[PDB]
Amino acid sequence: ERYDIAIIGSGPAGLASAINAKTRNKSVIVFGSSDLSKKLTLAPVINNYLGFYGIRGAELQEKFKEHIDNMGIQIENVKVNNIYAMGEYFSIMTSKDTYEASKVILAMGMEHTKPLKGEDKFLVGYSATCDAPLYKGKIVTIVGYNKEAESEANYLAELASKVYYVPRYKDEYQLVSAVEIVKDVPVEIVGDKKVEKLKLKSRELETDGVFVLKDSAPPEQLVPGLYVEDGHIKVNRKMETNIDGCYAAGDCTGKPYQYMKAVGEGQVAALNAVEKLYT
Amino acid sequence: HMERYDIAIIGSGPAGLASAINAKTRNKSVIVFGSSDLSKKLTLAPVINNYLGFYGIRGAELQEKFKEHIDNMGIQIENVKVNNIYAMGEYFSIMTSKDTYEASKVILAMGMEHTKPLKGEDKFLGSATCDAPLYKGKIVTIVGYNKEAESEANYLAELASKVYYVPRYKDEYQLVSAVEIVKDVPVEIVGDKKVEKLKLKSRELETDGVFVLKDSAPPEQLVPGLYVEDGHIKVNRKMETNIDGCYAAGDCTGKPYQYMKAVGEGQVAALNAVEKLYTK
Amino acid sequence: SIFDEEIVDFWAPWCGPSKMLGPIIDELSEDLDGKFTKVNVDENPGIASKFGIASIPTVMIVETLVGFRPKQSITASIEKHM
Amino acid sequence: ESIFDEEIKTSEPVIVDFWAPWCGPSKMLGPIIDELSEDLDGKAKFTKVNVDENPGIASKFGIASIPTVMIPVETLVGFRPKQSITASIEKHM
Ligand SMILES: Cc1cc2nc3c(=O)[nH]c(=O)nc-3n(C[C@H](O)[C@H](O)[C@H](O)COP(=O)(O)OP(=O)(O)OC[C@H]3O[C@@H](n4cnc5c(N)ncnc54)[C@H](O)[C@@H]3O)c2cc1C
Ligand SMILES: Cc1cc2nc3c(=O)[nH]c(=O)nc-3n(C[C@H](O)[C@H](O)[C@H](O)COP(=O)(O)OP(=O)(O)OC[C@H]3O[C@@H](n4cnc5c(N)ncnc54)[C@H](O)[C@@H]3O)c2cc1C
Repeated sequence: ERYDIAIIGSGPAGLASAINAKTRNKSVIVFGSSDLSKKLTLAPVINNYLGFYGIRGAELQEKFKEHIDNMGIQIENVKVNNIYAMGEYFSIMTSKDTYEASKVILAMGMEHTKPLKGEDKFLVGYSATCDAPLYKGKIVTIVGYNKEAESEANYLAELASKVYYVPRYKDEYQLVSAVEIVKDVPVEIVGDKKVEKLKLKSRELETDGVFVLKDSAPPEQLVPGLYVEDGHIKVNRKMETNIDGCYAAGDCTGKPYQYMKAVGEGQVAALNAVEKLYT
Repeated sequence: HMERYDIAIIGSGPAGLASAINAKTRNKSVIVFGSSDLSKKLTLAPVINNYLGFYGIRGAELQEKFKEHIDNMGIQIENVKVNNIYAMGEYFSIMTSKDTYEASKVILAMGMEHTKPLKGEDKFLGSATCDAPLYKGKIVTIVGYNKEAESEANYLAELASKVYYVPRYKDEYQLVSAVEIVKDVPVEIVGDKKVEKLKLKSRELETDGVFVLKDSAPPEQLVPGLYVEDGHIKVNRKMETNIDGCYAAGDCTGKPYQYMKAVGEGQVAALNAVEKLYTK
Repeated sequence: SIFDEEIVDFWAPWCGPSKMLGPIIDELSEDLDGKFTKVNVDENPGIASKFGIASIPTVMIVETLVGFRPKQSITASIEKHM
Repeated sequence: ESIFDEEIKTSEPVIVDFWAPWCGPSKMLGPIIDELSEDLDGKAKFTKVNVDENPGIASKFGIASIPTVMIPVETLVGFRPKQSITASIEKHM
């Protein structure tokens, strides 16, 4: 069961894209939070959205929610881990299930930056579960942004000679004794030919491999092969990325961050996505 | 340097309005040219389901919401039609029949214009008031889309050896006896080196020059020097034209014709216009 | 006489566009000195007719540009022709 | 294994796909690599290495990730779509 269009994100762009795709009798799936967008609900008063002078964020969020519910649009309350462009279609990966769709539209908003990772990505990791056998009997460091990262760190302890776990969140850590917890702020990854050490504010760690397990993945990693410049997804006038049949709209594209641009960008993506299904 | 607005918005449709409210947001003086009714298409449309936040709302009802927004922000529409805009370099001079205005930045928001058959190939060989003296004692043909043409035809008839008037509107024509009325639809203009004849459906006219007077000018003519490709204004991601200080938004740029695209485009153009003013 | 030996902006006092062009032309000469002349069609119709000026605001180099044009376009055209 | 080494010396670029049964991306690449081999029959030749079955091959070339595409001339780490891989081949030849 493959949908015609898959929308990544439930913000203004994602919803604006959704209603236009649903208007033209194409099957649509929207991945996101039960709450449309934290920014929509949080905004105190919005004067630059045309037609809703002086509307509260939560109040505007209500108007959008009514729109999709009245149109029979349901949000799939899951987070998208990865999206693999197969050529004719896109495979979407989620921990709870796997979906595939013929077209994709990205509405991810903003994500956290990476410190000196991209210098030696080949000799760095992102999957962890994929690369654990390679580092048998070697030093491994993990930067964890969520609980799933802790579990991967416990897994690494089985294979590696030494495992460091650096938590970026303040919580009790469910970790085996073998894992060493390092409560410091990552700064830089350094190596001559390959990664050799991870430098923190007040500590230095000599390690063969560094894994950065992130809660909010960047667009480039979420969608392998996506061309990203200046920290925002590249899009042409029609909202097309470097990957054919993969669109992007909203804060992710990189223009001024506003609702009305976000909805417009989402609409243009959806209408063009529909066009490509035919011809 | 008199009454120079920070930003001048051409057109009162969704794109034009979206730009206006954003320019007003950042304490920049703004003038919006357009109709008091804002946009005929908004009032005419039966219902909108793809404008996010309004479901099954009649066009006229949506138009009311737009009027409330600008009214609340202290934005008034100058109910005039913009005839020309001349890019001088540091500013834009805005010509109307009633008055003249100057603005630092311009935003274009006009959805559609009359098409021209075989006009652009021989435009050079055939602004009647500006070029009338050149055609003294020669045949000139006029295609009129408004009353101003009748007045211009009467003027031209005094200087030229022969004046033809091709009316596109059905109304009583106030024209001198010397001008001849030709009730047919133009088809094609023909000439080798210079204009020689204007071809109509059932008639052919031998003339030295042809003048085309339109009620709704195309963007290319409205703004001398504007680059237009595929019948729509060319714009980059920031809504910048080939002119360094001229933006465009809405149906005029091209692509899908939709409210949400129009407002988004208007917002990006305005915000970019404000940013350039801020740097200075 | 000097102009003929070297061998131009054609403008008229009634045409608004031609007026705008004048000052634009003047800025161009000041802006670029090294790599302009104004012809009044009213006083020198013979000069205009001889060259076939068919629209009042016309810029003549090799190349003729009829109608108002902005500074950037005119400068680019001049540079291309060189 | 010997057959692969002989092929490496011959030629006509040769592409090595390093994958593991456990790694999800590696599985994705094999179908992409199969499609690439069918599309390209002359420019380059493709071979598939199971990292699980050929640990020696992996360590020698310093593979950094379970799913890696190798051609000495250039090294692509992680999953990539067909278009990106094809283009990288085109220039690199
Ligand atoms: C406090 C505040 C006030 C603001 N006020 C205004 C204003 O007055 N006027 C104005 O024009 N703009 C305002 N903005 C900015 C504007 O709201 C945002 O640009 C716009 O909301 C962005 O919409 P978006 O969907 O593009 O991004 P978002 O709205 O953030 O969309 C993000 C959505 O995508 C989901 N998502 C993200 N990543 C994934 C993933 N990997 N997998 C699945 N789902 C994912 C997120 O959970 C979220 O649902 C304001 C912002 C803030 C914070
Ligand atoms: C019946 C009908 C129903 C529609 N329904 C939908 C729908 O449901 N959803 C959707 O997304 N789209 C719909 N559209 C299309 C949509 O309305 C247009 O894409 C949109 O109106 C474009 O807005 P705009 O501001 O860019 O241009 P316009 O709305 O066309 O701008 C017109 C305004 O610009 C002024 N103007 C134009 N030229 C000049 C000039 N030279 N000088 C001074 N003023 C000028 C005019 O006075 C006028 O007020 C519909 C259209 C019609 C006719």
